[PDB]
Amino acid sequence: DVYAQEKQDFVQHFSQIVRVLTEDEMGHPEIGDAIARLKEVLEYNAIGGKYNRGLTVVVAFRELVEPRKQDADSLQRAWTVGWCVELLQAFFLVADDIMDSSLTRRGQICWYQKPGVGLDAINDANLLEACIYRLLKLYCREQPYYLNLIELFLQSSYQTEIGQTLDLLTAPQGNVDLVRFTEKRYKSIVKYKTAFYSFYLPIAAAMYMAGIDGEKEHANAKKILLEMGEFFQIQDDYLDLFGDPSVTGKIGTDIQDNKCSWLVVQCLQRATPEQYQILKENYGQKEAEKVARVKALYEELDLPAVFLQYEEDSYSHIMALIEQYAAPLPPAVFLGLARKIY
Amino acid sequence: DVYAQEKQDFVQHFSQIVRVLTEDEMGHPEIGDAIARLKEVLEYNAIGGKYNRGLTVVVAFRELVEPRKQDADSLQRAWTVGWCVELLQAFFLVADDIMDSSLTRRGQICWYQKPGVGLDAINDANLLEACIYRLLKLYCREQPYYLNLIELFLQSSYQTEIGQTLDLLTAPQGNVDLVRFTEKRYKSIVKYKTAFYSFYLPIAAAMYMAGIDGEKEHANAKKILLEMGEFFQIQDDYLDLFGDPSVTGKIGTDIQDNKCSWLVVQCLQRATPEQYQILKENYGQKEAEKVARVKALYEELDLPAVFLQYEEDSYSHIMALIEQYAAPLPPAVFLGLARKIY
Ligand SMILES: CC(C)Oc1ccc(-c2ccnc(NC(P(=O)(O)O)P(=O)(O)O)c2)cc1
Ligand SMILES: CC(C)Oc1ccc(-c2ccnc(NC(P(=O)(O)O)P(=O)(O)O)c2)cc1
Ligand SMILES: [Cl-]
Ligand SMILES: [Cl-]
Ligand SMILES: [Mg+2]
Ligand SMILES: [Mg+2]
Ligand SMILES: [Mg+2]
Ligand SMILES: [Mg+2]
Ligand SMILES: [Mg+2]
Ligand SMILES: [Mg+2]
Repeated sequence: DVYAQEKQDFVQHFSQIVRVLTEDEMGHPEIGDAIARLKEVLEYNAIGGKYNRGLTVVVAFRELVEPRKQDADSLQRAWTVGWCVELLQAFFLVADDIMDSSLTRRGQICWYQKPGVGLDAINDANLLEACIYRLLKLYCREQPYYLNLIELFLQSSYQTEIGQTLDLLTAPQGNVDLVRFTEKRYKSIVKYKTAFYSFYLPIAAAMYMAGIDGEKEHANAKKILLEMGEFFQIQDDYLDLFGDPSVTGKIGTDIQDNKCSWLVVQCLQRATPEQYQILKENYGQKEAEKVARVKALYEELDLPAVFLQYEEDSYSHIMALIEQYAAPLPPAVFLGLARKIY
Repeated sequence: DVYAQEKQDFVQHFSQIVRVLTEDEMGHPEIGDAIARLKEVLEYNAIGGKYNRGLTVVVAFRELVEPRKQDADSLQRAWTVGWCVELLQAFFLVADDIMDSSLTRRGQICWYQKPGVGLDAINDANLLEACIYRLLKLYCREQPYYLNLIELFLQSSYQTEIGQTLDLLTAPQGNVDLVRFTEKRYKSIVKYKTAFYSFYLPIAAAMYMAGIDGEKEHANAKKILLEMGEFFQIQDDYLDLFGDPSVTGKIGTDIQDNKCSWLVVQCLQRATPEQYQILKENYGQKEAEKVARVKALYEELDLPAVFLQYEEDSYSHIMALIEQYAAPLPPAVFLGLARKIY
């Protein structure tokens, strides 16, 4: 497993990230207290996950750049850029958890639920985003791909926030939205909210960093990565409800939050008129007993087994796309990622 | 007044901003609903203010670029970049209003307080930020100053969020923080939270757009603009409490929110031990009668008249800095802005 190999090292480079981001304090002591808060926000919200998106940059980089070109500086930039993807994720999750009324994340209480944090987390989240661009400037400003990386991170963020917009609009609090929960809609939501930043961005970044700038090469990689991202979000939805919370580190809120989840979409395709009514009466509400009825409806329709089959067909489909579209990139770049997610 | 001249026109270019930002809908109909939400967010949160920061870009641009170089394209870019500063402001204010528990902004209920919006405004706010970078790409990507503008907007945002961090840390809910409310601290907060983005950014952008890229020229402009921004935030603080809300369009929350306001700092410098105790018992709390005691303490110490004097000395001080530092830029660039704020 190429990720488990590169990980310890990736994770160790976090203290240098924090050191470099908290050196502004030297030039300007007056911002001491803010930088201290920044460190606390980084330590709490950037550590504790699996680091798959960040590690994808490092792994891809190693596989795409001739080993003679992997000097100490180039490696450090690679890890820095991986850490940029992780900071983007931490930005996103801190704000998402507020918007989804979540309780826990990565096995600890959500940053916004900490006493004395609350809605100040809005600013915390945006500070994490700003750190991305400070890191890129600090480590990559003289590199021919600098502008490419900046634009990629900006554009990936815009797309993801369009995603999030679709997510929120399809899931209004207090309104039954079952009619809106279609396969077509679901696929759009997850393409935008998840697939661009979690799959396309880290591989593209490593591509740019290796001087692979071509529009056709990016687009082919993209065909594979967006389908992988679709599956990853579908797995995420399944795990919100059926996942083991000691493994996931997070309590589910999709049913309560009236979300267009893969589960509810599959439910809707399979439900009798009577079960449609159970869903209609119970979905999108805070009451634990109403959430449990929805779960029981999902179990009665064998949705876990529908997911298991979907995982199998999807895996095959993605492997097919790797056969079609990897070239001229090493198939290993996509395979090691698929292994990681399936 | 060069602003009142350029305004109608600036404001008219907003429908083209919205048109260009909602054309993504052509390529990708699946994001139709999101783009529609984006339009509603822009219409609600980018219109209704005075447009001073955006207009500063246009005004400065006209004054800094030889009129033979002001072709239709260059003007359109100038107005576009002004609109970028306005979108940055709208981002900031939408999220700030959530964090400060505000009620109204620009004479209407705060976007987050609208029924059916609530904390979804977090995403709305970030979408406004993303629009900045999409506009820059769309209009300025081929210009020699593109990277300069991107970095300036990113860096200005980081600095402002460091500011906001200091603001929030100095003002914890439920804790007396009087000891922390010093002149030294106040000056740092406002330099970072207000002065960079509201004063330095729009003039710098116009500078870059005119090919004025030099470090010394930017730094001189900066000496003038950050002192102007300090005064603007001090005026903002005074107006939170003493301003006429039919003019300001916003209800004050500084005392309730336990803020390190210029008012409270001036109070602290002038208070007897007994008045110190009144402030200590009444500051930073939601109760209307406790807020009214604080106001009455401010009036008893003649703080409105202290502000009026400060406005006079500050104006003189800024004019002194214009005599020192404008050159080789036209003094009019700084004067027309000062007129606008004082
Ligand atoms: C500006 C900020 C609000 O933008 C975003 C913040 C978060 C996200 C996002 C994207 C993909 N997954 C998540 N979180 C998951 P998770 O909460 O981890 O299950 P989801 O809530 O979609 O089920 C968040 C997208 C955009
Ligand atoms: C990421 C986002 C939270 O960052 C910021 C959002 C807003 C601000 C900011 C800066 C300057 N003035 C304001 N608003 C004023 P106003 O509410 O308009 O009186 P303040 O609340 O400081 O008295 C907001 C700074 C940063
Ligand atoms: Cl699990
Ligand atoms: Cl007034
Ligand atoms: Mg969530
Ligand atoms: Mg969510
Ligand atoms: Mg989820
Ligand atoms: Mg405010
Ligand atoms: Mg504020
Ligand atoms: Mg204010």
